[PDB]
Amino acid sequence: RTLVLYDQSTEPLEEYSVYLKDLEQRNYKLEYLDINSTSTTVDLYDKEQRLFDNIIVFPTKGGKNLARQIPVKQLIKFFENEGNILCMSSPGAVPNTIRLFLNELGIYPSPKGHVIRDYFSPSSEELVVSSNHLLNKYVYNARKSEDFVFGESSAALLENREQIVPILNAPRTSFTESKGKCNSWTSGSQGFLVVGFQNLNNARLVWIGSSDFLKNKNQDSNQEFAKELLKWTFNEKSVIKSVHA
Amino acid sequence: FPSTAGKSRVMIGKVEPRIGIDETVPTTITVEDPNEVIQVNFAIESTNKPFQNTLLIGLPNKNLEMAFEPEIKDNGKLSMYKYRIDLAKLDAALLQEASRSPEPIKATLILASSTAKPKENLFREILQLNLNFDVDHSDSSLV
Amino acid sequence: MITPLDVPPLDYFDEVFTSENWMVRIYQLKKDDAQGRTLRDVGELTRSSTKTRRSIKRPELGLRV
Ligand SMILES: *[C@@H]1O[C@H](CO)[C@@H](O)[C@H](O)[C@H]1NC(C)=O
Repeated sequence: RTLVLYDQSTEPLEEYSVYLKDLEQRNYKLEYLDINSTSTTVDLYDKEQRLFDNIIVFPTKGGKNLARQIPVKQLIKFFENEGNILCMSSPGAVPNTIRLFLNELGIYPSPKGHVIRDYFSPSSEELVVSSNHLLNKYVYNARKSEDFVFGESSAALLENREQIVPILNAPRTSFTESKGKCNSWTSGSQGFLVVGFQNLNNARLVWIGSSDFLKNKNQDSNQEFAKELLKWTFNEKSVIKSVHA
Repeated sequence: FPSTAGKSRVMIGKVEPRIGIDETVPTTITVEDPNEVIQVNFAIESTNKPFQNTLLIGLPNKNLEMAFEPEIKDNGKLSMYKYRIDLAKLDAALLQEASRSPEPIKATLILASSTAKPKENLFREILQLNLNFDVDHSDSSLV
Repeated sequence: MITPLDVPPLDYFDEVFTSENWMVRIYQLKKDDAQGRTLRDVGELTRSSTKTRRSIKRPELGLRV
């Protein structure tokens, strides 16, 4: 019922098991397709119906591979029909296909070279983000202060849509530092680090603005945020039903 | 010694220059001077050699800031920056949120050079201005 | 005389029926887009697809509430 569209070229799949396995602890039939090697095309529908109800797209430098497996129009068709999506795009792997899809959805990620730099931070090593920036209590409500880790992050701008669902936020002193001279993409708390989107058919997409988040090394800091993120992204955390009106 | 000037919308409104915080690289304070259409406020703050320099104007408690970048001149052995805020070119959601909620629009300044020792960079609220106008919501905000 | 260029496309309505002598024409309002974008942008995307702005530029939006 679930796909896993990874790319062994940039970030192998081995280092994404601690959460993937957890999915199989619950009821989740997982299928895998390494765009980097495979040449055939995936099959999303059975008889004008949905073969797969979830999708996952780990980091990928971009190219004809995922463009052929899942083009923008096919993604939008699979979304309009109730189907959940999870995307990630660090400043090293920004798949143009996913970027254009999101832009179609109001979420404007940052381009290749731009990286979120942020002084006044707990550790110089990486972008540690405090638990104070969480915005939605129906996605993950922090109990005690925790610090999430983003190695190479990438913010995103947002339109004012009723459908968009901010989840995290960048530190107020953080800016996107392009190597080439350009305007700073995001600046401060107007640049988002984790975003969600709920379709008008109650379908759900979630964009994580980094590749070092869902990894295995950072499990201890991120264990309790990532699980609830996946739950919400897969319509298993906050679903509402109306009866006998 | 940067002088940030909010030209005007109308009249002149006022400034509550409160800091009420710990000693985070404090230096001289802002001095206001109405001398032209632009009513300029001159401040002399420390760590005057930063790589990133911005002015955030808004309400941090609601995440509605706006970033302004200054223009640097090379007078020599000096540090002057002019932030030109136009009160009629400010984001709609900001004026309306300032009106709806009686919370002052705070203007914070950030200088940091990416390599200075921790606590050598400045993140201090150098101004806190207030307005009393007629902000209409018949075309309401996205907020 | 009418030429094909004189008539711009319809982005918000679908044609569901036209009589045999084109005397009565019945259109239907299409439901708002699921992704919550303007139907005009959907239209321009499907129609003028062969030539799109492949350059990346800050969209110059306003402050997110
Ligand atoms: C996939 O990546 C591997 C490197 O891990 C490489 O052997 C191969 O060239 C790539 N696939 C294609 C079709 O180039």
